[PDB]
Amino acid sequence: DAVPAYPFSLPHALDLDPHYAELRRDEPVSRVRLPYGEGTAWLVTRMSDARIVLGDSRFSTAAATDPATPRMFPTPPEPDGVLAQDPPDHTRLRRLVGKAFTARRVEEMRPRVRSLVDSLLDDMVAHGSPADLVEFLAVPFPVAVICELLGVPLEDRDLFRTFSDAMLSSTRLTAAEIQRVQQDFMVYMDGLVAQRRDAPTEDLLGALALATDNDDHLTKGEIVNMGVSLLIAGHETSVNQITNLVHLLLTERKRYESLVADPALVPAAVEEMLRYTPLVSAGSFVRVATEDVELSTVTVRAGEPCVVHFASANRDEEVFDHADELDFHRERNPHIAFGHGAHHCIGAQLGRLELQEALSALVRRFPTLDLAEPVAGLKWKQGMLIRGLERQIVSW
Ligand code: HEM
Ligand SMILES: C[C@@H]1[C@@H](O)[C@@H](C)C[C@H](C)C(=O)[C@H](C)[C@@H](O)[C@@H](C)[C@@H](C)OC(=O)[C@H](C)[C@H]1O
Ligand SMILES: C[C@@H]1O[C@@H](O)[C@H](O)[C@H](O)[C@H]1O
Ligand code: NA
Repeated sequence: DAVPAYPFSLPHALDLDPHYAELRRDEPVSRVRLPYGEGTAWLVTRMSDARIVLGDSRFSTAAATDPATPRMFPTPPEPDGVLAQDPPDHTRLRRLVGKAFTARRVEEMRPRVRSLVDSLLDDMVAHGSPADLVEFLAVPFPVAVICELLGVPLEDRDLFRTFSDAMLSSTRLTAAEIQRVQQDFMVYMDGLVAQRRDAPTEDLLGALALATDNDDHLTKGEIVNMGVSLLIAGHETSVNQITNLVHLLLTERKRYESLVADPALVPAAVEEMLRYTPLVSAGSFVRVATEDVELSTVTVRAGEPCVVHFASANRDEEVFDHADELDFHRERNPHIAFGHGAHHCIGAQLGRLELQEALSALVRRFPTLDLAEPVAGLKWKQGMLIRGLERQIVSW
């Protein structure tokens, strides 16, 4: 056809396809064909344009549920998904659980979360060096935190992890395989929610069960799906981002030594690595203009779809200086690693807390930590909408 395939290439590690800098400079809004649905989408590569697609009510995610709309992933979007809701319906859906995820409430978790880290790092010191940081820290830490927050049984880890990996599929699985898991995950979350019917609990699944027996704006579908979205995101983002930040730290070891030297740098370093790291391997959930909307180089017509690349917006040279370098001493870091606008990540403060406390703990107690398996052999996850390591053997 006329228009280039997107994604532009099979990803390697955390590397960014070089065409994104080319486009930011010469063609910052460009037509692409996504791997699923029909027609073309505008790919948005710059920060200013990304804030408009993500930030403006003239862009609808609900409109992108149509099986014909371009998308990054095999199945048409679940219409009951938060991501697929427009305000004000979306605002009402987010209030269901927003209370738990305000920065004040998430800060209240820091002591429990720091305990959970320390304990898991004891178990890793017991085993002895070398060990797999995935098995010992990256998987168990976020999984325990989201299980205790939602009230999901921790022994269900293998079950919900298998479900979440399938649903984060890009090319790994087929539409039918994914569609099947969506059905099972919904029927599973439905069951946990129903156990609260004559046994309410002090946790988020508890709040979802109350909204089911008493609410009128929100369907049972929308409420349970919120449980699915929180359990997937709540472990998958963090499990992958711990390995991504540890990868970035140990492959240029001075990064790691610079936090060993000043542990109090860890928060700014987390923000900078959030900027730098393509957690979302390519593209985004799609937005469809409901009216003509002016971007930097082009006016998108009502009914035309747009996709953002978050990591490309976060490499924008008009916003960050030496944008292609990791710098923990940056004075200004207005990244959209957590998106922007109405769908801005609800868990952003939990993700921040988990990355701070994982890395602070490692940097303090394990000043000798190195990668103890070769770079060339690193097992990057393939065929998923997000990036991370299956294993990260380390020594201290
Ligand atoms: C480093 C950790 C994380 C990163 C980098 C991340 C990134 C993102 C981004 C970029 C979005 C916006 C997608 C868009 O509008 O197209 C998002 C949305 C979301 N994230 Fe996060 N996330 C992280 C952690 C978490 C955590 C811990 C949770 C839940 C506990 C979570 C739950 C969600 C949910 C439910 C949405 C959809 C929100 C909505 O549509 O209103 N995320 N995340
Ligand atoms: C399965 C996820 C869903 O759980 C969301 C809420 C979790 C995460 C944290 C997201 O919101 C995530 C950033 C997604 O928007 C993208 C990876 C997108 C391309 O993938 C998606 O849109 C996929 C298909 C979503 O449905
Ligand atoms: C189609 C898309 O992909 C599946 O992983 C997830 O079930 C997500 O919830 C859905 O909207
Ligand atoms: Na989409």
